[PDB]
Amino acid sequence: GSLHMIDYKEIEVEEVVGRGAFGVVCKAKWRAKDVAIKQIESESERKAFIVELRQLSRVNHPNIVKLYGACLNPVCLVMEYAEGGSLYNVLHGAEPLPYYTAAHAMSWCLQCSQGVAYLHSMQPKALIHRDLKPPNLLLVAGGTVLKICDFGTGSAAWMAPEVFEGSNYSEKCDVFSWGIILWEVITRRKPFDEIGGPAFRIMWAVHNGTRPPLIKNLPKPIESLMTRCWSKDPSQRPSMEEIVKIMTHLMRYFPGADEPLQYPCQHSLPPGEDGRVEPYVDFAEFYRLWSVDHG
Ligand SMILES: CC(=O)N1CCC(n2cc(-c3cnc(N)c4oc(-c5cccc6nnsc56)cc34)cn2)CC1
Repeated sequence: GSLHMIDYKEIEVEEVVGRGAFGVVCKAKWRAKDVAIKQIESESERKAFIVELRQLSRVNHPNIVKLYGACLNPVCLVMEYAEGGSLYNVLHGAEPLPYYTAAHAMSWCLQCSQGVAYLHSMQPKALIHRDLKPPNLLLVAGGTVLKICDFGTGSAAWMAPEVFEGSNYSEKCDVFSWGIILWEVITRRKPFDEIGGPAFRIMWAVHNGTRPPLIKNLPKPIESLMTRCWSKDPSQRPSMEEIVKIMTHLMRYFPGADEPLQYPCQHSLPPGEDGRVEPYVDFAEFYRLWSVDHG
């Protein structure tokens, strides 16, 4: 629980790259280092911004964004620069989009659950992220390593129904989100894109039972996990610790996650029947590797 202190005058700020729950994130330089910083856009944000430092001073984990230091001259946080930027951008952003594999898809989710599991295990009190979604998931090391940010804080497509119903919630809201992200990286589709209108239309939908469509040829181990994560009832969702364990196990069947994203991709988006959709990733190699171990 300590924060390295930075003089703001020794930072050279550059173009905007993000905006989280509050503040604004920019590309910047600091001691000849490529860097991200978030600032307060308004003096009114001073208080929330201080709480986030008190949490981030305590966290420390490979799948959470490295906070280099901070400053109070004007109040600001200095982080590592995710060259890849947002997972949202990688999946859905401007062209050219990178090619990625099932192995990448699962490795990303594994890494996210590892990050959240750490948060959930925090003492004296668990940190709940509350806003898990690809815009908050940053990539480094050539698309290989995923890192969480904007935690302890257009979100409706990843929000557990008990949250937006204003009711009591817990760690399990993050598990719902994670279930949605899993679907998203396997399909490379925006959840509830075809619903649209404002967020309340998605909230009504999800509240009333609606989930993303099922995925043609999805392995059942993964399908059962994903859909347990989506349960209306939070107590029916697995814990993140369990998701980590499961996902660690499945990675046996997904080699190649260490390969950097380097191939462009011009995939079209072929709409399924309306009931089921096709995955973007290919599970053929999973089914083959699985056969060698089992039947
Ligand atoms: C491919 C492309 O168009 N690029 C390269 C990637 C660039 N990029 C870097 C970030 C980025 C880098 N380092 C960070 N630490 C970052 O954090 C965020 C970010 C985004 C949203 C909320 C949030 N909260 N805390 S950090 C945060 C973005 C970002 C976002 N885009 C944009 C231009």
